[PDB]
Amino acid sequence: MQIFVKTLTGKTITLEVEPSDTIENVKAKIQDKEGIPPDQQRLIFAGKQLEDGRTLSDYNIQKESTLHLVLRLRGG
Amino acid sequence: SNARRLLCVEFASVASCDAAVAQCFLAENDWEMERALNSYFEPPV
Ligand SMILES: [K+]
Ligand SMILES: [Mg+2]
Ligand SMILES: [Mg+2]
Repeated sequence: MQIFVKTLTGKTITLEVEPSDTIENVKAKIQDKEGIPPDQQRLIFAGKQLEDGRTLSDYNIQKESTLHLVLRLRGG
Repeated sequence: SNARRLLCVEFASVASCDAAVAQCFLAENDWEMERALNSYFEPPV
C-alpha cells in the first residue's frame, strides 16, 4: 500500500509499505528516498509521534494516509 | 502577519492541535516552526 510523508522542507515522499511495517522500517525507507538519518526523524500521524517498535497497523494507519516528518535540530 | 498565520496553520496541521495552542508554541520558540514542533513533541521531563 502507499502512504505519503510530508516534510517541513517542501517534499511529499511517496512510500510503499505494509501494515506490518515497523516505524523503524518506515524511517529506513525515508532514509532511502531522501537521505535523512533515522535518528533525526520524528514521524507524526494524527498529531502523535510514532514510536519505534510499533507497526503501522498498531496506529491504524491505512492506505493513502499522510504522515508528517519533523526533524530534530542541532545547534540551537 | 500573513506569514505567521500560515505558520500557525501548518503547525496545527502537524500537531493536530488548536490554533491558539499552535500560536503560543510558535511565539515561545521565536516563531521558529520546526523548533516549536520539536518542543511540542518532546516537552520538558
Ligand atoms: K496532538
Ligand atoms: Mg506493494
Ligand atoms: Mg537504505
